[PDB]
Amino acid sequence: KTAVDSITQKKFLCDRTLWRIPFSSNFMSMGALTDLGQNLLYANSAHALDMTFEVDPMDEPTLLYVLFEVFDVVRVHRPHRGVIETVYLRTPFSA
Amino acid sequence: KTAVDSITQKKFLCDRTLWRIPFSSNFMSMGALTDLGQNLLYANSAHALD
Amino acid sequence: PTHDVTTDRSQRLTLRFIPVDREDTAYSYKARFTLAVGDNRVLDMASTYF
Amino acid sequence: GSIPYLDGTFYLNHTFKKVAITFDSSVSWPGNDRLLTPNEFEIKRSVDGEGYNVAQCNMTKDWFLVQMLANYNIGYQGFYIPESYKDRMYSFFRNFQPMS
Amino acid sequence: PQWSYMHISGQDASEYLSPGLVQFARATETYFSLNNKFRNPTVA
Amino acid sequence: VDGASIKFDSICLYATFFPMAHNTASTLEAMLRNDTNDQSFNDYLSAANM
Repeated sequence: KTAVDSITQKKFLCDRTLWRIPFSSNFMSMGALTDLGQNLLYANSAHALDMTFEVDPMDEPTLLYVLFEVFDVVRVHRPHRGVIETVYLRTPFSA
Repeated sequence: KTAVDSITQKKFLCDRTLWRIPFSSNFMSMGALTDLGQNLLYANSAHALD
Repeated sequence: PTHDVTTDRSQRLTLRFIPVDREDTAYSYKARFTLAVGDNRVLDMASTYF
Repeated sequence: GSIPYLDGTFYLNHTFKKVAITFDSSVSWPGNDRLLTPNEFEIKRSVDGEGYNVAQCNMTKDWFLVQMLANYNIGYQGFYIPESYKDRMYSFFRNFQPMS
Repeated sequence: PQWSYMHISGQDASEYLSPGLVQFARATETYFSLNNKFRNPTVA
Repeated sequence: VDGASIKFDSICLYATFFPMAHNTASTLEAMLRNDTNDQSFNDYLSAANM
């Protein structure tokens, strides 16, 4: 009977996971090689990308971990006895 | 800080099971009638096992 | 199956390799082995472990 | 009390050291230097033979490999936890407990 | 261009492999699995 | 700073070979030495970390 007027606070937790933003038109997973990746707009020319993040602060220095998931494929060919040679290809962001 | 020098002991437990030794050449389960069981060496003659 | 699935001759199942040279620095150390796969054998790298 | 011979509740498997098998009292099995010890199955060793222990226990590597092969055909392409539907209540890997 | 050669697109593992290898692979599937050692492109 | 320390004495490399029959193993390795049947793997995560 003597409860006081109150406000509400809402928040959520999400551990052991990464925020994912697929690079597809409808944000669906229809294959590893997404449709936008095969689009001719990005296939021919180059583009400069800048991203701005807005986060709530804390009182200690922190790091922003960003993963540009790409195709990382290695192919190993062994023609003769006791000789092994490989080729690496990571596209985009190739070394 | 005042810990004393010590030795170690290791052991293990395995309940509700039986030690299994298959009678196959590579200890694999490739069928009920194992290959060694069909071998001609044991198919013709007899052997005393201890 | 009885034939062409496994050998019947003498062949080791597991093998142990001893380092041929070991170099140690203050905060790390390097070990080298001469992994020799025998003839008429195939080694799956997933089986190996230090 | 409970009768392990009938209901299959065994609790003394951890009390074996060696098993030697031979036919005609002259030829050993499996032979062909398949195992590290070319004459007998060594279930477990003391601290002396630590060079052949595995899984942070006193159970030797070859015996562990044999048990995994006999139950789930695992070991020729690297050890890993078998599927939950393949290791039932009485399976080996379910009731294996390392302690130190 | 190089995507096919790195198996990023094009035919899957059951095609570019020699038929003898594919024939041998399926026979010994439960003995020595080799399917997990070849890529299979999944293009949307 | 808390005095924890670790020292390595010996290190060995283990590997297990499937006891496949020589004739089948010889054909398998000979057929695997073709450029068309080269093995290939890809990273599961497959990402560049900034």
